[PDB]
Amino acid sequence: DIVMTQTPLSLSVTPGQPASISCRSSQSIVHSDGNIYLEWYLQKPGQSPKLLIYKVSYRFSGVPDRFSGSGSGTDFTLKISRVEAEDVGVYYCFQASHVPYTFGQGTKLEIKRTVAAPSVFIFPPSDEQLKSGTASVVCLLNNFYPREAKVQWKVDNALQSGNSQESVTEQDSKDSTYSLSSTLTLSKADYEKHKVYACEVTHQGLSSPVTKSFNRGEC
Amino acid sequence: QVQLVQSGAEVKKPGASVKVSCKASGYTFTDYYMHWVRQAPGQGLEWMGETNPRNGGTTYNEKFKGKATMTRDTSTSTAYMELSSLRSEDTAVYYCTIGTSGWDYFDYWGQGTLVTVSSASTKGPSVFPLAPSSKSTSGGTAALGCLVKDYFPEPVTVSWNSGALTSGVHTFPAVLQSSGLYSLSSVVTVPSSSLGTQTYICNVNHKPSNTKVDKKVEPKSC
Ligand SMILES: Cn1c(CNc2ccc(C(=N)N)cc2)nc2cc(C(=O)N(CCC(=O)O)c3ccccn3)ccc21
Repeated sequence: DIVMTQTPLSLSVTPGQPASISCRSSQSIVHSDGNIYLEWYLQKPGQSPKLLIYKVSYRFSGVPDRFSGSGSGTDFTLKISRVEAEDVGVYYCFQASHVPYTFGQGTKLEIKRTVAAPSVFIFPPSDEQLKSGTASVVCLLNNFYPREAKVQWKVDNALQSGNSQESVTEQDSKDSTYSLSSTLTLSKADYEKHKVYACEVTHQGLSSPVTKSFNRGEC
Repeated sequence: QVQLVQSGAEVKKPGASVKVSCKASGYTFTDYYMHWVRQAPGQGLEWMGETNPRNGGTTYNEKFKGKATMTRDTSTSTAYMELSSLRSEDTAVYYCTIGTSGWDYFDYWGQGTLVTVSSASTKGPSVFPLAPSSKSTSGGTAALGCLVKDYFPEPVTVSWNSGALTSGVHTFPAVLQSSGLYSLSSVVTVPSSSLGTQTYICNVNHKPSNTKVDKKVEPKSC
């Protein structure tokens, strides 16, 4: 089977700057009809792959002018003249010259935008969840850049360990930022042992850490 | 108006079978071959095979022979892929795709079907409001959401106001809890000025448990 090898594994580009991804086929890829069926696809998290380029150098209808494809033999290249926020995602090359048709392993393009501090929000548990015997407290860090952020839970000023989980979004296709949720989960008994619930956020965009807090039950 | 609409997420026990469907519309079904593509974490994107819709003729990627069986129903414009003797390793997103320009490219793709293979019990989610309050404001902006907790397996999909609200929505990737159940939140930022006139409802769908939950997120008086 033809092995498609992509290089680099990851790329981080400032908007307005060029991008270049390589594709190497383990053997030649000339179809029985004499054409080279080499395609490039872009896939965004949770979405289907979208067609960019076909037959090595042909750009698909509706695809921006900035994308171009080139190559011959066993070495192929996708080029973006000026990177834009909408270009984030994973780029895959694909050969359909020889059965079984095969894909490259993907190259992740990340957009190197300006620093953006997070907006911080805190949510006490709902009355419905409290009734069930559990308390989840959600801290939200919205639309920030870069990805690196430190969230610390403080309960009655005591630093917490082992009772929280965090999840980070993919980089946004419009503004190139990330969002992060950090959820502190306690039994109703443990939640009732303390009063002040706080999430302290550290990020490059902030001059000093930002604390968002509340007093349990007191509304 | 070309569309490929796949069947919903499925959860099956090891050894069982599953038949995934792909409803095609907006074109003459017999005009183009139907292809199936698997996307598994690690193995990546793999082309599984192609089906000739005119005669049901199939060409498989050798790796999937026996495992996958491709069929079609021209009368209903539906393509099917049946996976047999399911194992943990068969857990993946399966896409159907067509090419409308001979064999030049795959221009149309289905939304994908997640098939999870597990002996664990299917569990529907608990949906809790993340109410806007004085604690979830940022200079004219209010954040609100829904916490979708204790479900199995993936995926849950979240929409707001039946798909009418999409701007500023962040539906986080699921986390795996120590219990082996999943949890996620879906948040949205809106103007704090209109919390008294606008209605925000999250629509949580969990196809493996056949569950659909609509939760109205009410502003909190704190
Ligand atoms: C093997 N194969 C494929 C695979 N598709 C494919 C798409 C995209 C890609 C890719 N991604 N590069 C790679 C492969 N498409 C084919 C179309 C024909 C064909 O000529 N016709 C028209 C016949 C008439 O009307 O004269 C046809 C149409 C429907 C049923 C039967 N025959 C023959 C053979 C074909």
